[PDB]
Amino acid sequence: ALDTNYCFRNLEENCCVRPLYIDFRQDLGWKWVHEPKGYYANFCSGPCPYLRSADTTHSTVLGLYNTLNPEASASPCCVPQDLEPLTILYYVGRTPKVEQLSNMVVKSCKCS
Amino acid sequence: ALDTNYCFRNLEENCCVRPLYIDFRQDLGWKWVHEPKGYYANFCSGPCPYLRSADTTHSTVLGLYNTLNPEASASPCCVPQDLEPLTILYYVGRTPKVEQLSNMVVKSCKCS
Amino acid sequence: ETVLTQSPGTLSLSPGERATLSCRASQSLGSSYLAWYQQKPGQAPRLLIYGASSRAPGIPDRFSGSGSGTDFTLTISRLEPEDFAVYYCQQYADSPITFGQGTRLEIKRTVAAPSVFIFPPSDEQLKSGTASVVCLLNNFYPREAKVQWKVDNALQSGNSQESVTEQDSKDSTYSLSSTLTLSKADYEKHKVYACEVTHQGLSSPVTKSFNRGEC
Amino acid sequence: ETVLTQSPGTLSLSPGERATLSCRASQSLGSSYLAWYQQKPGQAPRLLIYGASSRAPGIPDRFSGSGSGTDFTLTISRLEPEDFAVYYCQQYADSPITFGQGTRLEIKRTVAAPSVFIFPPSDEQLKSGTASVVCLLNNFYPREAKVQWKVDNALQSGNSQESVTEQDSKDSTYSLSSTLTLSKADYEKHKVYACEVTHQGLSSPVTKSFNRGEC
Amino acid sequence: QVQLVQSGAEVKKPGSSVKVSCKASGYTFSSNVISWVRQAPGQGLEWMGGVIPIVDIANYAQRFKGRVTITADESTSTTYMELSSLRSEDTAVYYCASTLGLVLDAMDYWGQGTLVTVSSASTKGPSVFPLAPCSESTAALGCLVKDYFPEPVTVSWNSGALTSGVHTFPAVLQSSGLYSLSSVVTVPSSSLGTKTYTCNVDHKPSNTKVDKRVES
Amino acid sequence: QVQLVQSGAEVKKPGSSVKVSCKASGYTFSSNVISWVRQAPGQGLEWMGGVIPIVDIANYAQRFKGRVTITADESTSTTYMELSSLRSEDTAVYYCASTLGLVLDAMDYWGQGTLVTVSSASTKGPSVFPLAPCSESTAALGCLVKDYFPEPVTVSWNSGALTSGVHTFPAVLQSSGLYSLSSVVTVPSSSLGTKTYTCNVDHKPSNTKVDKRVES
Repeated sequence: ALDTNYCFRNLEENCCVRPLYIDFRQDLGWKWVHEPKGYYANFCSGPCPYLRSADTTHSTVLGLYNTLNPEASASPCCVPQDLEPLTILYYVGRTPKVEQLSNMVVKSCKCS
Repeated sequence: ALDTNYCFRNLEENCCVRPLYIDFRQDLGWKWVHEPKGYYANFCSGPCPYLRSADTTHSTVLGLYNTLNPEASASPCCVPQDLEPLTILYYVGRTPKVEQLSNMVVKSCKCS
Repeated sequence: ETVLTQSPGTLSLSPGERATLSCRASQSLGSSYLAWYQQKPGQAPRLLIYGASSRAPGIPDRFSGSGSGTDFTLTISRLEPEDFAVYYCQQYADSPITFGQGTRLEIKRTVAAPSVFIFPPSDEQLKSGTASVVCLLNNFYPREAKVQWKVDNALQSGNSQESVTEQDSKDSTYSLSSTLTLSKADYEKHKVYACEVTHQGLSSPVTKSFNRGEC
Repeated sequence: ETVLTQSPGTLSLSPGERATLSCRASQSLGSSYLAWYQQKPGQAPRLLIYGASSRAPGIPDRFSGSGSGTDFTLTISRLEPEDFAVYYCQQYADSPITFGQGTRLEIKRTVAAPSVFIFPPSDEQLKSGTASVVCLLNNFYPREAKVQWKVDNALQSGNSQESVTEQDSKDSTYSLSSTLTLSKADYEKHKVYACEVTHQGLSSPVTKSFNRGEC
Repeated sequence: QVQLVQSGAEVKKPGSSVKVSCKASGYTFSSNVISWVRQAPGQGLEWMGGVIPIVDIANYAQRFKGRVTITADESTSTTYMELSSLRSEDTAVYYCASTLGLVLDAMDYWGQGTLVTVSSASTKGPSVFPLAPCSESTAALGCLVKDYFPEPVTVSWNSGALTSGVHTFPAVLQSSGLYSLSSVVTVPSSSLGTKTYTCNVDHKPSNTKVDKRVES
Repeated sequence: QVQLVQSGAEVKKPGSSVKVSCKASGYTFSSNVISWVRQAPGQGLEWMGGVIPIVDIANYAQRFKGRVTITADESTSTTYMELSSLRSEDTAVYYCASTLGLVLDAMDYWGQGTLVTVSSASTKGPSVFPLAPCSESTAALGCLVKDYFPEPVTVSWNSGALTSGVHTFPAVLQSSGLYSLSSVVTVPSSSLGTKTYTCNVDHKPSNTKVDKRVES
């Protein structure tokens, strides 16, 4: 388990959740959102050594493999295992609309 | 849609499914399987430029983002999307057992 | 749901004059939720003003909007030629977005007489079932003409498809194409045929007719 | 569901001698499906042979297996001191895995009469609740022994909590410790007590005894 | 600068469904909500609905609350407006435009348009008929294209020569379900043995070419 | 030199669930199959079952099918055997060894073991008592540790200054649910009352270390 509760609380060198703030206007040009002005949809990065939160048997077997054949270029990558929504507030004309965007924020990570 | 049916018929440079044969003993040290002697579990490799098989909205945002700020080092990764099972044959004492290991082979890939 | 009603339906003015279009909303709009677009024949709408009085990029100075609540007005101070077209108001204060029935701003020019020309069905069409009788009106103004054929001196019944061209660019008049499309049926039945056309020219309705003959 | 049978249950010999520990399986096990283990007091069994005659890495050449079907035999050629422990044969040709009943490999030596001793129910023990009487054989061989107590020529082997110790290292003898746990209910009402014994290394049996007295 | 390129015109059978598309020049597709507005022949604009990119949440005008569908595909960097249960009335020009910023704003960038014609027709036409009239001074010669379908038709004269006097009319739909227009051309009586009365009519859809001559 | 380390020993009440573990020190875990063998006190070896790594396919033994749950874990490189609804017979030393390769092989790498005690009793004891004689030369006396729990009990003499003749015996379980072992040692009558003989007993579970001597 490599989530906010652990990744943030430490200084992990390998696969972990990394904080990142994205401003709707400034970083996506989305001039349609009203609030927030942005959000913390993080990302993942860092090496995936043998047996590090392997996603599937595959992610495991490829793990052991790349461990012995470093120059074969098949090291499982670090990708979001958990994503959470992000309530937003945008206006449709002159009416408040409070919807919930899905798979917007990375809450934890794995080596797939 | 980056599947065998496509990544294998074109010499792709970006994210795509790469072929890989894993011999059970020589590569994994599993002196416990009878047949097969190995199998084609594949892997994924290669850059994930904006607009390239986005697993989620996040992957899209993280793609559209990392493009304008490669310096942050948050480019989404290439990871298995659809995985098929591999049946095997192993012996318990002398009784033969044919079981199907799940999530063992990669058929399609996405950028997460 | 929210209806915008522009006026006048048609605004004919001379190049240089000040054009003043209006738009009235069934409900109040804020100070920044109305818009103005111009549409040139056969073209996508061009954005002119948003909110109100807020000129869209690249739009000339002579285009000024104004208003709030329910009454908004678009005003073209010095009318250039590439200003005479169709103008719609759009509101976006309450879904759904809604436009106006439009407003036609066209060139006002000296009245002109319509060069009428009757046409007899072709031999290549008459030896067949149908018979298309054409009647022209070359160049006139303000295209405010009403037409009615005469089947052996008699008003017509739902048999008149007549399209009209756009105000020409070299001369600024209109051309009409009134057509009485009737087959050989009632054709070889009567003999008198005319293309009466009453136009604003002081009670002088002309009517070029023809008997059924060739050259 | 597949039982093995090693023999003898106990094999006693002197260093240098050849030990031949055999195991006869219920059903056949072909070949290369039966292992041989060793187990010194307080340790995890160590592998010697698998299948048969194929000895695990780092195992003295004296250790060799052999056999097939339902008759495998472990053979130790020049028995060493550190080679006296318990041995089991394990089969893995048919789930569940099963083991032999084991085989003790105790070192043989001259006969030894048991130095029978007795203890009185301690005062501090006779205090809370009631005490137990302790008998004690010191060094004998070959552990062949049975020990019945005595209460004025009476006891029913209903408190025969005797336990033997592991063969000594310096010498090679056993030591039994039979306890006789009773209560004041039947203690304070009898006088003569004795640890009647009989080790078949004695030309005659013996019976240390005592009447509850003091220092 | 942002460019919008919609698919080409389309002819459809009632009851079927058409899927028009808008091409966005990448650097602004992900940051612009897109609306779709259609325009019927000689009628006003109708906002049909719209959609926000990436998040893929679209809203439609109640009028089409159940048969229109606007979606986006960032990969193809285009947005599809699929309208089903096609009616004859659905025949019109479907424009696609990007809003200034909000879900419901003014629109500054549009497409070329897309003519979606719903007809129970087969590509059949055109029937070119030469017609002439008759102290006159001046008269006109009317070359009349009659029945044809669909409606993307060009009519140059003399292989592209006689440009003045020409009055290529607006093709009206006939009860027969097909269009008809006319290329009348006023000319000085001084033109008789001129030898060039060519009336080129290019019906684009069907492989058709026509050139007539007017007289008498 | 490949190691397997199990978890500390545990004591639990009947009808409960114990969770013993095994540590494949480092790297050779996947390439290996882990079986579980348990040895009942003074008894033989029972084959609990086995499990295969990465894939997690366990093949238990009928005798335990339904209560034992051997599962490995690579994120921690350790496999955990789990037996619930424990009878008194379940009490024994649980070993964890790796097989030579096949699912049912001759394991060559064993763990240290884990003492699982199943019984109705509480952490208590012990009741230490001395053992006196009262004649002839070279007589022997001893000590005694009674009614304790659990089994772990080391008994030395004079802080270990005595080993010759010392005979620490095998505990026993009476109908009282508590353990009790005897301890003796032979000594010369000449050294009676002159040198001191202490019974340094130890009990790891409950914090307890008792002493005692001899005289008669």
